[PDB]
Amino acid sequence: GCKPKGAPCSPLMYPCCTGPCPGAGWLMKDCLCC
Repeated sequence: GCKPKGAPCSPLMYPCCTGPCPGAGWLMKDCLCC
């Protein structure tokens, strides 16, 4: 998974990560990199 919630952004079907990861839409932990 990627970083957890707490960042400004609108979730697009997937949760809100607080730091874009290498991937794009793969989350397994808290919030997804919108």
